[PDB]
Amino acid sequence: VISQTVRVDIEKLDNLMDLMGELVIARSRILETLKKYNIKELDESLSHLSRITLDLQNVVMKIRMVPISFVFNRFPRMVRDLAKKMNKEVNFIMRGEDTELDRTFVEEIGEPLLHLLRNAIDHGIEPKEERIAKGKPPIGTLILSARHEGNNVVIEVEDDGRGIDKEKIIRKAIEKGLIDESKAATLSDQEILNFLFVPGFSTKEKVSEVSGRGVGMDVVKNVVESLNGSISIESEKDKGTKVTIRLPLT
Amino acid sequence: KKVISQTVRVDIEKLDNLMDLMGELVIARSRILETLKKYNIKELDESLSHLSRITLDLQNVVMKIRMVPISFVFNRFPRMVRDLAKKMNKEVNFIMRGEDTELDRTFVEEIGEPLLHLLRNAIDHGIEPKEERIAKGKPPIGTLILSARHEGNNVVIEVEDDGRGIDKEKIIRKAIEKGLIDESKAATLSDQEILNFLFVPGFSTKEKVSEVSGRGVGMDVVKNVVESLNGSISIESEKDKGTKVTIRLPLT
Ligand SMILES: Nc1ncnc2c1ncn2[C@@H]1O[C@H](COP(=O)(O)OP(=O)(O)CP(=O)(O)O)[C@@H](O)[C@H]1O
Ligand SMILES: Nc1ncnc2c1ncn2[C@@H]1O[C@H](COP(=O)(O)OP(=O)(O)O)[C@@H](O)[C@H]1O
Repeated sequence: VISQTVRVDIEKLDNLMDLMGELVIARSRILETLKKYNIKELDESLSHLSRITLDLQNVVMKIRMVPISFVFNRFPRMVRDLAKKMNKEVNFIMRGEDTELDRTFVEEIGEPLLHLLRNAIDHGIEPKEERIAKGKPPIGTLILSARHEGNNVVIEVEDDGRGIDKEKIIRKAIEKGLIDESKAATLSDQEILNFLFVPGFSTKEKVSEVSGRGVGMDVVKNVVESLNGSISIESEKDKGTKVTIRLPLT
Repeated sequence: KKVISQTVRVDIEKLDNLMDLMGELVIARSRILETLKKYNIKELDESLSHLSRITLDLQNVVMKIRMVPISFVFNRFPRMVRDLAKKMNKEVNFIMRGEDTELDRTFVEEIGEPLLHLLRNAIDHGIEPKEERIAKGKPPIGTLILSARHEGNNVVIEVEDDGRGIDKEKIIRKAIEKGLIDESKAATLSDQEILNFLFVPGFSTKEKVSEVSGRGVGMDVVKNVVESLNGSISIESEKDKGTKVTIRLPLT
């Protein structure tokens, strides 16, 4: 009878990934050197080596896999704290905590999600008294969801709050040389909302920028795109807002 | 700034797949050089040297992670002992030392039953009943000691009891009956040579040898398991002192 599986520490995985990278580099310089030769079974000897390195890396990536709980678990308290600090009442729900990602993806996607969450609590959800007056459920609900679907990983943040004012976006868009009135009426809903990812889409204020990349919504897309992922927004007045983030799953 | 997470853990099911692939990786290197012999191309060797450097460096730390302390088998022993000790009605004072000494995981589950066997031995044939024990002027309390430690590049596992010891003469005379040796040859035998008869496949038993199995319970298969890990096993037994079995396993 047997007792199972084993704990390691980062430094080893760190040391492992370093050599993995060096292995990739070395394999590439070999293929470049012998690229001039056209020998038949030399190709198969090289292709075999590549196949090994790939399958070797492919296993490493399966070790890299990590539950998104590492980040999600930090949230319910922060959402709780943010809610009362901003004088709001929110019912916060997490779904798909078990969904597993590459370790790199998880320790990147953390801050952008926290941002989107704060956005929902701050600008999204109306004060309780306003919700009751409009016929909406007294307490706003906030859903952070992560699912394995297709060959991608889909993370969604959804709220039933105010929603986003598209006209305010369009007017600001024209306010500083982006479009005019004519090419404004030709815009789909999503590409209107896509203005929010423009660097410093300004109703806010200038920022002096140190040590980082940026401050707000333009950074979310930046992080997502650094992971070769995708992002867009759905919203309409007095119904709610949903941000969808898709990440390539390997 | 980034966001912090924690430390991880993983299974061995694909951890052995690393070694398997990396063991298959060094093969892929040589196969290239060998196909570089047929057509004679030598200017690459600087790049193929790093591959050996990397694979080795890779091979080391890939296996350097799978070292786990020995308490993941040792801690299931003490009540696997006390229950069969009373099963044979004998008292055993079980003591484990060096439980925090570590070795490869793929070893510890294949070293498990052999260790259990040596323990089962020491209880049964090793430790004599208390009446016989107090009649032998020995302390009435039977003390069985399981031990593990670092020594050089090897891990030393020791199962030591204080029992009747092993009758070396019974071994010699049994060996003479089987025609392995005779009195002339037996007179020159060292204690190691004598005890090594216990590792002879059809020696220490009266029953199972010819057409029964390839798999049997005995000290013969215990040795095979040890050197299936490319290790070494040794026995030391003084008479009425006790029996001390030693297993040494490699590292790198
Ligand atoms: N869930 C949501 N519902 C309503 N409006 C939202 C929203 N998410 C963002 N917005 C709007 O988009 C504009 C910009 O968001 P951005 O993320 O760049 O701002 P911010 O960095 O100022 C967040 P904070 O309040 O956390 O400082 C907001 O100022 C708000 O008017
Ligand atoms: N710790 C020990 N003390 C005394 N005798 C032992 C010890 N271990 C093994 N022996 C002797 O070695 C013989 C072979 O044991 P083994 O090969 O394990 O199978 P079995 O225990 O079924 O005989 C036993 O008959 C026993 O007399």
